[PDB]
Amino acid sequence: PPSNTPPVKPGGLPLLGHILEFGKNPHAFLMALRHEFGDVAEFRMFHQRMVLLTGSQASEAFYRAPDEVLDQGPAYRIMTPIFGRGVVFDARIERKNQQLQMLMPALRDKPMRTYSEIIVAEVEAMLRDWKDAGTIDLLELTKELTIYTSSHCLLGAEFRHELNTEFAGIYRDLEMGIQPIAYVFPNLPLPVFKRRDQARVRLQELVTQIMERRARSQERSTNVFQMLIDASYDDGSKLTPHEITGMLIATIFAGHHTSSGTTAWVLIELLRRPEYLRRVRAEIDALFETHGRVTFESLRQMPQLENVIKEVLRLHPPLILLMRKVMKDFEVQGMRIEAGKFVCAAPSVTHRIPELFPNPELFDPDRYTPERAEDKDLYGWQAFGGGRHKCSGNAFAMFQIKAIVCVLLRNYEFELAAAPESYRDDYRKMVVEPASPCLIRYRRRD
Ligand code: HEM
Repeated sequence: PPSNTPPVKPGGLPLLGHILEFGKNPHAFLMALRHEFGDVAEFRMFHQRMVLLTGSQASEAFYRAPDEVLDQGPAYRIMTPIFGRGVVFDARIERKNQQLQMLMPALRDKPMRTYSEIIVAEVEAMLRDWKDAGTIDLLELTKELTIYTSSHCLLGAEFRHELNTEFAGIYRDLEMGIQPIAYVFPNLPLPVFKRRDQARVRLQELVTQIMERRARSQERSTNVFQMLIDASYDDGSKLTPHEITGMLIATIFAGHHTSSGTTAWVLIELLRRPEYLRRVRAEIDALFETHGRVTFESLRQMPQLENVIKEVLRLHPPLILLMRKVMKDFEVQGMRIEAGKFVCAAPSVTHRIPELFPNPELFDPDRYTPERAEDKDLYGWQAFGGGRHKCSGNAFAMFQIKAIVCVLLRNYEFELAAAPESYRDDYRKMVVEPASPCLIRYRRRD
């Protein structure tokens, strides 16, 4: 007599499964799915069967699964042309995991103090252009700021200066090549696709030249690029330009809209909540009488602003569907999920479970005080996912976001240009961010 399996939601369309109801609003869909069917709930995108894993226990089984059980490969087939064949998430488990392990130390610890200064510098620089007052699209601001700081830190000064223009064009041409038909199709050829391919080729060209020029010279800059040059596999072999190029692109895509979206939300949430705006300004102003400048050591200790970021990430996790292929029958909360099926964690859903986050719809940074529960379940809060494939860039992200917010708020008053309740997540975007017309006003402080 066969074994307990997850409940399946009624079918919808025979060609399409539930994808149309899903695509309408993905957060609503997944919220409804869990509400009706619980922690482990099956639906079907097209032919494929997805099982939504929400709550502490189901989340745990997801993040703690071996790579042999849950494969993250097929999430990113859309990206494989951008990243490169046989490059991270297109490589074989062992080679993949070494490449990821090369990134980890490039994004924490030793280079973090340099990264801080670069980020602060870049924001200071952009602010000098600014009029005494005006009206900006906040999401355009944070997207610029994040790509300038990202690229300076991950790629190096060359890409901010000499290769500024060219890289800009390359990035959008790579960006544009993220079409959903690419994921759906094994397919690759189209007009926008050769533009995507030409851009990858040009970037690898530019990476190769810079390896050689840095080597011809003796400059030893601090960026992920440099550290990937200086890295090696366990057998002593080196990364190729193909591999360095893919790994750097993956890192920039990983961090760009995620950061920029989160930064935008931190400002919006503060701007519609004066009590927290006051707490954060107080902290920032205190920093400046304590350090006199934004410093790596000062960024490490900003509890009020950390806690705001954490709560913004609870209520606005920029990645809302983390997908895996099941490669081996595995069992979650006494139900069996067969190989061939897919399985996905849903931050935006699990973050809104009352038993984990009392009064889930309320914005409350004080959830994360030592008195109150933050990590106490390490698979509740999961904006950076979890387990072996937790965000590498989470420390980088936190410093970047803190740095940007300090400098902006220290120098500039802001206010929303539209009704507070009108700023909403656009759940239709591949990386969830605030809805695109997102106007804000500014005025030099004092
Ligand atoms: C600021 C908000 C950020 C959020 C919410 C975020 C969230 C995530 C999540 C949820 C994953 C795991 C996806 C999965 O398990 O399927 C992930 C992976 C990753 N993130 Fe981020 N990220 C952010 C910023 C960044 C930044 C700034 C970088 C790099 C500069 C970065 C680099 C990465 C990398 C390399 C991975 C892959 C980890 C692996 O699979 O081993 N992230 N991120």
